[PDB]
Amino acid sequence: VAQISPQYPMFTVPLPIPPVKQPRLTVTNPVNGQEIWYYEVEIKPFTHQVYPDLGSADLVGYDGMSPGPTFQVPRGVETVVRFINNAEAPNSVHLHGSFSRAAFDGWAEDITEPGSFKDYYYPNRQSARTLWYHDHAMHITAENAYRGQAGLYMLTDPAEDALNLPSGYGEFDIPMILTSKQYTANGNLVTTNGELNSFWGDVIHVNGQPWPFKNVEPRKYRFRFLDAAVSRSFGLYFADTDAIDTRLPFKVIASDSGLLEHPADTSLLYISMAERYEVVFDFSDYAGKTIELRNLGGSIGGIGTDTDYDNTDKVMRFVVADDTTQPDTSVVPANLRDVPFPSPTTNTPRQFRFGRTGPTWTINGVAFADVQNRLLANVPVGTVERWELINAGNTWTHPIHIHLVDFKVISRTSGNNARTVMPYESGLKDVVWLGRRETVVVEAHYAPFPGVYMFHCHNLIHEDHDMMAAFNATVLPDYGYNATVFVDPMEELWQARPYELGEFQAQSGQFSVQAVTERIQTMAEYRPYAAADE
Ligand SMILES: *[C@@H]1O[C@H](CO)[C@@H](O[C@@H]2O[C@H](CO)[C@@H](O[C@@H]3O[C@H](CO)[C@@H](O)[C@H](O[C@H]4O[C@H](CO)[C@@H](O)[C@H](O)[C@@H]4O)[C@@H]3O)[C@H](O)[C@H]2NC(C)=O)[C@H](O)[C@H]1NC(C)=O
Ligand SMILES: *[C@@H]1O[C@H](CO)[C@@H](O[C@@H]2O[C@H](CO)[C@@H](O)[C@H](O)[C@H]2NC(C)=O)[C@H](O)[C@H]1NC(C)=O
Ligand SMILES: [Cu+2]
Ligand SMILES: [Cu+2]
Ligand SMILES: [Cu+2]
Ligand SMILES: [Cu+2]
Repeated sequence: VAQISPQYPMFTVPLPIPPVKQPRLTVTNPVNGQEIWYYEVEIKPFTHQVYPDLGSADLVGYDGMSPGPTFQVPRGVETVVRFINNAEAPNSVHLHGSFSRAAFDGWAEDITEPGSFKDYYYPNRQSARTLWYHDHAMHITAENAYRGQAGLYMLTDPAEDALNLPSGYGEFDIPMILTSKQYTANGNLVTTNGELNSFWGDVIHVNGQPWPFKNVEPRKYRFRFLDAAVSRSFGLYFADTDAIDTRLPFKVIASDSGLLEHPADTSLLYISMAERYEVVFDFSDYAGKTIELRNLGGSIGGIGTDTDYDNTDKVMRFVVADDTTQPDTSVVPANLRDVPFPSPTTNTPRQFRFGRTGPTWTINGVAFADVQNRLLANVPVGTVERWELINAGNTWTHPIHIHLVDFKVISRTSGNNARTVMPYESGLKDVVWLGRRETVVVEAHYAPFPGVYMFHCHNLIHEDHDMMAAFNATVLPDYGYNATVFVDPMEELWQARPYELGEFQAQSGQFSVQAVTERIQTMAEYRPYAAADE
């Protein structure tokens, strides 16, 4: 249907690459003698001229940019990130794809008010994967993500580096953060505030830029796709501009949780909110061509309900040179890794229905605001469970996400007989798309940390109103590991703390080297991640 946002100069601005975030300090962990990387991120308002010939857009971002800066962290290095709110609304940071302790996971009520900060302690022990960090503040997650609070966090492993996949952040390893927004006639953002169904957006962005282009060489590139949109799901394909309907083959190498067992030969990639898929595209057969990255219409080929607009079939263009300046020394091995699947279980799947209760998006008829009723599952730590995720609706779709865990997709049924499990769903994931009338069974090891964790739809409008609940990964009282201080996301020890802006700007007082060092060493003594050792 007709674009609402102003006409945009399509494919004229280069694809921006978010800069890599550098830690301020390293602190010796007195428990293990290892260095903890300490980072400071300032959440603040800024403006950005998205439309060349109109006014600016008002944004609020990590370090006053959108997307947020990219973290690049090796497995085995613990990090602490001081997320400092210097904005106008509260925040809660979640590292999506990290088995963080409950009080470092971005529990929706575990907020930082403007003029406060929270220290988040991350383990960085899981399989190499594309994580992302984004806002999770109760009721305002959609608008906080939409106005710019999302960034990438790449967990690296030299074992993955030895596969010789296309490499170098911003060279042949390219972040592809997809959003879908709407703009006013003067080039400001249309707010998601007041939307209670879905905010589709009519302007497609990659790394914060509407409809960009990139100059590429005729060789293989790693693309790290993330759907960071509020409500738009995508069916991605690549096409020569000389045959814009003919899909070109590519390989999917990784899902949310890390590498597939084998690359999946693909010409169409379904990706819904919060899904990461890493793709290798080989431009070598397309020297001197223009390859358009496009998006399936028809509400993602009858799987979704998303509105299509005039230009939401277009994502970006790749202008391919006639030859490479350096040899392509990259490869996509037929065997990528042994995926660490959980044990199969014979236990009766739990059932969760994602539907509506009057006007509210609910799980089993419950809204996250309803403290009394929102704790829908108690699961002993170390248990494997199958969850049957049911979308009985034909007029909504729900990408479902479970915190803490990686899961295997066991089965999909479609009441429209549309599809089953996709080949790129063969590995481990943490989001799965319930298309129209879809039921998906996932199987997950509820390990290794006890605590209260969220699961929800990652359509942020649904999530905000109010399609989110909690599970408690439980332990017996003789279980050690300081569990009494790490099970409760609201534990006073880990709460946000007020700061003076001068202190921050001068790196004095509680931002002195002494104060940060004492704080992180005290945190480290509690040994939050010890139960994941080996
Ligand atoms: C999510 O799961 C966690 C467990 O993984 C759970 O935390 C547990 O809460 C229980 C119950 O509150 C705690 O056990 C209590 O400990 C205190 C202090 O030592 C005791 O006073 C309590 O004794 C009561 O129960 C006794 C019966 O055995 C009675 O004799 C007595 O009258 C008391 O009423 C009780 O044992 C336990 O320490 C925690 N466990 C951990 C590891 O923190 C948490 O509550 C769950 N979250 C939610 C929201 O459900
Ligand atoms: C649980 O957390 C406590 C508190 O940080 C840890 O105890 C500290 O350990 C070091 C080394 O023995 C001492 O120097 C500190 O004084 C301790 N503080 C207190 C008051 O005990 C404890 O080691 C942690 N336990 C586990 C199992 O991780
Ligand atoms: Cu998320
Ligand atoms: Cu998450
Ligand atoms: Cu939903
Ligand atoms: Cu979440």
